[PDB]
Amino acid sequence: QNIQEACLLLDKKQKHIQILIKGNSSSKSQIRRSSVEAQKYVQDKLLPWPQE
Amino acid sequence: HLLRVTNKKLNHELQSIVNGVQTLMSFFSTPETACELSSQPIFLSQLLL
Amino acid sequence: IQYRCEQLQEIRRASQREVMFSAVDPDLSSSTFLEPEVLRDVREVCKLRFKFLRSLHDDSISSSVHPGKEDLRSLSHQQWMSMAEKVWNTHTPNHILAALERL
Repeated sequence: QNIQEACLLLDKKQKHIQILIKGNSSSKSQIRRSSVEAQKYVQDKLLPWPQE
Repeated sequence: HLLRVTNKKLNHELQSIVNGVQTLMSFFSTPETACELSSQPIFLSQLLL
Repeated sequence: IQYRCEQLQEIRRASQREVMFSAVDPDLSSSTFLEPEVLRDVREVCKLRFKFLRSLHDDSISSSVHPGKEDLRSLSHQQWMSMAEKVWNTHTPNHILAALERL
């Protein structure tokens, strides 16, 4: 039973490792998107004010 | 004569605002050309992660 | 407007300050080299978040959904946010990124 439980325990640790790996890959893409969004805001909304 | 002084003061303040805003905007302009060593990115959006 | 320019100029000046990170020579046990404040602050803030994430991870594996552990989680997130914000206000973004590279 212990082996089965611990086999299941290992399965849980592996299923979690899979989720974390997927989660960290998504965060990397989100950071890249946030950097572009901030740059786009400065170019489209702030830089045009000095001329006005 | 008083209105001429006041007019100079008002022109100065208007120019100060123009200079102030130009200075302020210089902080937001990304130095395209790698070369210029000097302008250290102030913002993390400009940070080269 | 002048007040704002002064604030951004102060941040630029702070960003030009080279933060020296000590070379990880493995062997060399002891030398007590002092850890830069930015690296300390960033490490602490990252540790605090790590503990928080680890706690969520442990709870997911031990099926014992103890129903009382949510209020403590929030407080811990807020604490992290506040601390994180403080870090972003106290140090320059280039220094914070450098600290993250080193970590």
